[PDB]
Amino acid sequence: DLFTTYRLDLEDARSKEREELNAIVSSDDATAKEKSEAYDKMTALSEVEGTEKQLETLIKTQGYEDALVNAEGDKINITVKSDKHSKSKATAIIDLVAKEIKTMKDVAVTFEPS
Amino acid sequence: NVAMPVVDSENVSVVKKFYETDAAKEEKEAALVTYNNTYSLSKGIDLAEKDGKDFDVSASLSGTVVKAEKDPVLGYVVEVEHADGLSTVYQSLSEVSVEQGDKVKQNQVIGKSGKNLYSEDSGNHVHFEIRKDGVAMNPLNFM
Repeated sequence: DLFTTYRLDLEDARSKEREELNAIVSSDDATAKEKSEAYDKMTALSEVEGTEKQLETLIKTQGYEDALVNAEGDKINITVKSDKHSKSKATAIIDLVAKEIKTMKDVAVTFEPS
Repeated sequence: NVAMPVVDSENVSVVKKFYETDAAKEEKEAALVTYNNTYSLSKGIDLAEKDGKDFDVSASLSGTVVKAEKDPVLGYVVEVEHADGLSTVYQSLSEVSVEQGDKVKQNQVIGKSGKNLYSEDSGNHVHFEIRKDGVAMNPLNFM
């Protein structure tokens, strides 16, 4: 499932950072300032994951049996499960990303067919 | 003093605007750029001749060229840096008249208009952007 593998390997991206940060925080040769900066990053990442979660939720809320949001970067990538797709649909989606985010540079919605 | 980046400024019209949320929908819809199944925001404006046809792409206000090249997605792209964080961008070119490092003067021609993945219809067009410290702004607010 082109969608579902999109999800799975975004979660690997995320599982590998989670892992790399923890590598530092449990190491001897990292200073307690260095160890904290790592923690800070884990925290920030989790915040990101919780907003992605809300946007997917709000998005599935108008049709869309599934949604996948990557808000990490400057450009926010959105993947949705849809056979139908239009300039109309995209705006409805973009519209509500704007309303939950300023700081927002570009948005890219992909409607992936089942 | 921001130059419309087209030598012949008649017959060349803006076919796509800079996407503004908090703007009428359907003009938002006309500010989307798209390829295959995916839609994105227009970060600049798109210029083009009625009927479609190529044409020369003049620099907007002058300065040094930071980038010139083909991008598989964007066609031919040139970037020109300017004073205090400003830069302009020209994409979907069919070719380029300069190389990185070239000093350029406003209204100095560069490559003609072209196509890239985002072309809808039969092309061609130029994509133009203005950026303050890398952030894109509505180029029409400078014209």
